[PDB]
Amino acid sequence: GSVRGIRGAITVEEDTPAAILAATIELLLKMLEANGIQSYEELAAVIFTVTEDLTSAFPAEAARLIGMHRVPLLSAREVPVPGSLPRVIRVLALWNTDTPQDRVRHVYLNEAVRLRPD
Amino acid sequence: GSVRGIRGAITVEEDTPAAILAATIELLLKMLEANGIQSYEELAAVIFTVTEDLTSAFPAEAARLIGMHRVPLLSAREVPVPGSLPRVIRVLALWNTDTPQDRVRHVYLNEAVRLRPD
Amino acid sequence: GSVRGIRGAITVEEDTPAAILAATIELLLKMLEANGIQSYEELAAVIFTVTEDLTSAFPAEAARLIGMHRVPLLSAREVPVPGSLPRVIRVLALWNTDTPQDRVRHVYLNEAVRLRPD
Amino acid sequence: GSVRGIRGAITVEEDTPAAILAATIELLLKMLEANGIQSYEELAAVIFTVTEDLTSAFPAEAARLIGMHRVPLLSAREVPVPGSLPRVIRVLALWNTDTPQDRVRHVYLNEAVRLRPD
Amino acid sequence: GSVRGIRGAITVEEDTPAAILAATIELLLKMLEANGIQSYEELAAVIFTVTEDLTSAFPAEAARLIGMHRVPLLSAREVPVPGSLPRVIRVLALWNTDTPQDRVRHVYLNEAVRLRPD
Amino acid sequence: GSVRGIRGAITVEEDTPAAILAATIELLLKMLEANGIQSYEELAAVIFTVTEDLTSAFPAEAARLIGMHRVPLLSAREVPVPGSLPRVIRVLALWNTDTPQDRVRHVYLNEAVRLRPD
Amino acid sequence: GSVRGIRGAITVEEDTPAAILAATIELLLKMLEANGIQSYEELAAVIFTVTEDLTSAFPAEAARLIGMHRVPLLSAREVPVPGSLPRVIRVLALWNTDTPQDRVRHVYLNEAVRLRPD
Amino acid sequence: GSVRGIRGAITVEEDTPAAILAATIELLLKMLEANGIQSYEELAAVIFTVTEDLTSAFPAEAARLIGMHRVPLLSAREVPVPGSLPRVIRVLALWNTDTPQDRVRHVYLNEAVRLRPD
Amino acid sequence: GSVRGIRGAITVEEDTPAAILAATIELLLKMLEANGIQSYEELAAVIFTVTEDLTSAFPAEAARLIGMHRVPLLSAREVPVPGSLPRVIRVLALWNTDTPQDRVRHVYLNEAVRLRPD
Amino acid sequence: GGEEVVLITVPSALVAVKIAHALVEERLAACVNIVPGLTSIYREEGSVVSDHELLLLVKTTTDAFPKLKERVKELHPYEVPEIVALPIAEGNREYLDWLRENTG
Amino acid sequence: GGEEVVLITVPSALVAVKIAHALVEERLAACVNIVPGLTSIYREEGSVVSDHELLLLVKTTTDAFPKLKERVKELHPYEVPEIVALPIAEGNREYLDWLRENTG
Amino acid sequence: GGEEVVLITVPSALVAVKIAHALVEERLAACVNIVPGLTSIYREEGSVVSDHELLLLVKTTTDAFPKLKERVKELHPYEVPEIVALPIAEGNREYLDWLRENTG
Repeated sequence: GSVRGIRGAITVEEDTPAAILAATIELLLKMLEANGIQSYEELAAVIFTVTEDLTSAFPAEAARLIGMHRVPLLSAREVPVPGSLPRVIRVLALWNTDTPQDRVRHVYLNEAVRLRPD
Repeated sequence: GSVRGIRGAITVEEDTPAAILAATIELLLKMLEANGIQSYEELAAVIFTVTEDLTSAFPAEAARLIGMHRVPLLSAREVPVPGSLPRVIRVLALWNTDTPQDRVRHVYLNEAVRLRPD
Repeated sequence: GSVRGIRGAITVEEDTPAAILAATIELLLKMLEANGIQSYEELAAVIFTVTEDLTSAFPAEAARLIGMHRVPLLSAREVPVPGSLPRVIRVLALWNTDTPQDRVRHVYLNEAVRLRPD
Repeated sequence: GSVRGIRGAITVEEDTPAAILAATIELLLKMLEANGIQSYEELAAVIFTVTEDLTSAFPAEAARLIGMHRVPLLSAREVPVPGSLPRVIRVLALWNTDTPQDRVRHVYLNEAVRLRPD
Repeated sequence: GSVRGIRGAITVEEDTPAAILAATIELLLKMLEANGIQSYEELAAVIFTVTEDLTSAFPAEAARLIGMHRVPLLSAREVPVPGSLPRVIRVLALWNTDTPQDRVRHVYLNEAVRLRPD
Repeated sequence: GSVRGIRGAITVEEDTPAAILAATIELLLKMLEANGIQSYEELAAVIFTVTEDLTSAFPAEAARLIGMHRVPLLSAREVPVPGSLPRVIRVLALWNTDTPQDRVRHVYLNEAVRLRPD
Repeated sequence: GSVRGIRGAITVEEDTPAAILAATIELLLKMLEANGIQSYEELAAVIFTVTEDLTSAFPAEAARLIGMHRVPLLSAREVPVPGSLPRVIRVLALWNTDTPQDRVRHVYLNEAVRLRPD
Repeated sequence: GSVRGIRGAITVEEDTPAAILAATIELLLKMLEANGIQSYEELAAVIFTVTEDLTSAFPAEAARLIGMHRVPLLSAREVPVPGSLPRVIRVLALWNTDTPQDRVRHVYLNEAVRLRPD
Repeated sequence: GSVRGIRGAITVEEDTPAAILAATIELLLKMLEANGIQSYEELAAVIFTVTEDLTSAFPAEAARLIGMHRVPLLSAREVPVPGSLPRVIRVLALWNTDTPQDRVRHVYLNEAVRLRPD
Repeated sequence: GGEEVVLITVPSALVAVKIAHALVEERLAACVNIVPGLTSIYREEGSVVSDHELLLLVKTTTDAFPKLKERVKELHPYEVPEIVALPIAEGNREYLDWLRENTG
Repeated sequence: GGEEVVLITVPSALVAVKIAHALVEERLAACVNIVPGLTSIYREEGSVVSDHELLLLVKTTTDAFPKLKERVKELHPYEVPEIVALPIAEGNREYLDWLRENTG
Repeated sequence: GGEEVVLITVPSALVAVKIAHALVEERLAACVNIVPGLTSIYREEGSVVSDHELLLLVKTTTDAFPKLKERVKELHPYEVPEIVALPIAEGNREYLDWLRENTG
């Protein structure tokens, strides 16, 4: 096996802990479904980043609501480039798979679709 | 082999370079001991993050005091969620092992024990 | 195969989008050349970080100018330690190789050479 | 005759005096052409407003480059509602015409088209 | 016909978009009823101003909820004179009527009654 | 009849309520005298704007000291363009007259004369 | 011989290093020409001061472009009195001459002429 | 002859232009009287400095009220060391005399007496 | 005799009163030794300037620890040009000597050597 | 072909826009680029002085140049405007056809 | 000698860098200078409009120009890219030799 | 007429001013415009690298060019300064007369 990163992003409308957690769950589960991941045992790590305007909650907490208790979770704050899409939660997961790079699916939700690399 | 992240965290009482470096060493060595790592050759990379209140030193510098000269070291600043534990240094190491996900030990020191995922 | 991180850094003289993008390209291409990487298929992920004084552009955008369309790209903001080298772009790439840790070359450009771990 | 307001808006990419003046001219002339105004004698007044991020020049100055020397010109700063379109110059002209309200054309240029009342 | 301005004002208790929009509607409709205006065709323009403490919404948006789609709408921010009544929305409408100046009714609602010119 | 705007401006030396009110009176009366206005019945509305450095009083209050009780009065804050003339009070009056545009006189007092469109 | 100070001042339009250096050269050379100084050997010292709005360069650097390598150069920041002329570079040179006080010429350039003690 | 500096200082109770100018005059005249200076022809230059809390006027202006029209006058802002005496105006004059260093008198007025080097 | 300025500079690592005073003494004594000054009677004046980051003490106080009780001492704050050497204490002394300009030695200590005019 | 790039130096944004707009509007130019923020060192009278200035790059043709010179002199606040034309050796054919279509 | 300076006008930093990098990397240019912050007034369709733009100054040669034009058309997001070459009359000999060595 | 515009690329404001001042002061140029803020992508050794740079536009004449080249080489901190002259096809007559009066 090798390692492939999986990326995705979701936006929220407000900095409310419930919204952050709910959005984080939606994104994490969608990423895992897209790539057929039925177990968290395949994840080496997950890194979450957020924009400067979301400070009421940590997305990493949502990960433990869906059972990723043993997956290392790290988070960081993003660079505030003017003109960027506001209120964005981004996730990079490191997946221990044999899937080719071009067969890994990435997930962009809500307004994050505009930043999809297509 | 595959890749497993190793996590840990430590807190300090003040933003003093000596405290940061000393704490970083304690945490890194403890993580490596916990998982039986006798060589830095097994580490793909180490990512350090800190809270917004620790700016007097870079934890990555401590890593070179214990000889991790060839281990890629990256660092980033954490999201300032109100109510979070202050003065926290967190580390994610990426370990090139064949160890199962649930056999990787994580290390939480000082007041960081309250944030341990147990 | 296993995973080895590749590190490098470059500095710029001003926070101008063109300078950021140009510098990012120079650094990414130099890292890849140094390690003989002829394809982006070998990269699990790339993480970019920048100092607090570079906010006009995202280095990750440069990566798509050189064709890294399928490489997961994540970015974060660095810890503002006083006395640090200003205007620095740092990159950590995760490379799915069988190259020994001590055979991976790292790249430091412009004023970033002063922070090279030598 | 009666009075009908004429509205329009234009956006600029940066707060550069040349851009502001050039954009203001484009918008004013386009408004006048749209409504068939061949003389400034028909304008009772023109009111310009700008967003909080455009402070390098006064749009009213542009009006005198196109000869509106005798048209009363007033300007004001807009309410900074979060999420609003940035760098917007808006103009309200008061036209002494007999044109029905629904026969007055309004002009939205560049990114201001998204805020057109259609 | 000639032109007469119509003035009114309303206060709100909090900077909540719903409150702003609801208050704006109440005020606009009341102004129009007070003066017997059965059609928006008689309005040359409407200018809205708000105090510095109301930034969550634009009062002009409310105007389109009551159908003033063709009425030119402009808005601006008020001068923050200390001691002034907080959270105030003020409206000036320009009405193409033959009504004498002293027969035009003005509307002051909620706490704005204290600033009525009587 | 039709509508013609009347413009004028005056500067003050300090942000003292008495100075603002006194200056406002001087300017309003001078504008009305210049254009031969013997009655406030001819004014559709008056709009006052001030620079960012005058916050101790509202110019509109002065208008009621000279009896403009039935004239709609609106006020707004000006755009802080660097290099602009400080402490300026500007007035736009909308006059329901049959006077040609080029026969309407405008008034610039004190240091505001430097900004007269001549 | 005795000591006479020589004063002068110049303004710039923007805080651009090139403008500062160019302006500084113009002023220094003009001061020296005005007083017939053919050598820097006669200067005991030169003190430069600038207003609070010029921070992109040190005027003292310009002095070494015109060869004043051995002239002691000191610089300081000026008192920000409101209403003062913006973007001003002032120079005091101490000249070891036998020239009477009233035969020493002072130089004021660009907008600094308005502050000349005449 | 040679050059001797003359120092003195005075404090004021408030940042009022009249107080600054009056205090500056008192200090300058007292310094000159103390040292027997009957003419300004003997002064090479005068340097004024003020604390960070006096910004309403330039002490140098006072110098021209007492006739020092040909004396080069330079001014600068002082270092805000916590605990320092507030509202202090300090003057250094450079006097072209043959007076021994220990025969030059210095003047400290009002609360500045506490900082006299005795 | 004539007047020659003497310059020098020293840096400190932190804004600690003891460090400032100690550094100031080292620099002043070194300047005097370099130029053979055995007495303070030859100094017309000394002017100290510091960067914006040193506010815990006045360098002038150090001068009285080495006995310069009768030497006029003035101090000022430096212009904060970005990229400048931090924590710098600079001194200009005015020396009543017959020494040629090119025989006066200047002193640069610690990191200030990088700014020496050589 | 006769296509040219004219460099006009102007003292301020108002002048830069006023001229640039007039030349394009009147078809003396197809396109004008304004480059802000210049520092200008030049000889004036007996010495060397500095100024600010902006630079206009005007994409025009040689046959319209005589008209351009007169129009710029009328608008530009100097006794001696700085107007110089640099020739175009070659270029994108569609672009050059475009300049001619929009000039004159 | 045939050395030329090509002016290419681009809408954004991403385009400016993408093109500049491609031309140098592919040896269609030895050096590209990017001048940011332009204001562009030009005739479009039936009127005069403004845009932002950046300017690229490409130091190349005439023989590589045909290739440059095609490569720029492929990368530049316009129907009609603005690509014009101004000739070099003379220059630093070592520099000009350098441009030729690095171009083609 | 022989009037020319010389493009000189410099690494910093100190160099830009030092050269611009020297050329005008010494009458090797009548006017120098400094355009700040460039981004430079160029081939160096075996790869493509970037730098900052400023651009000087020097209004001079061909006969003074040989002197200019030598003076710039003396002041400019490079083995190979980038100095290229673009010809002036035509221009404001008074301006061109002025350049000649002030050059040489």
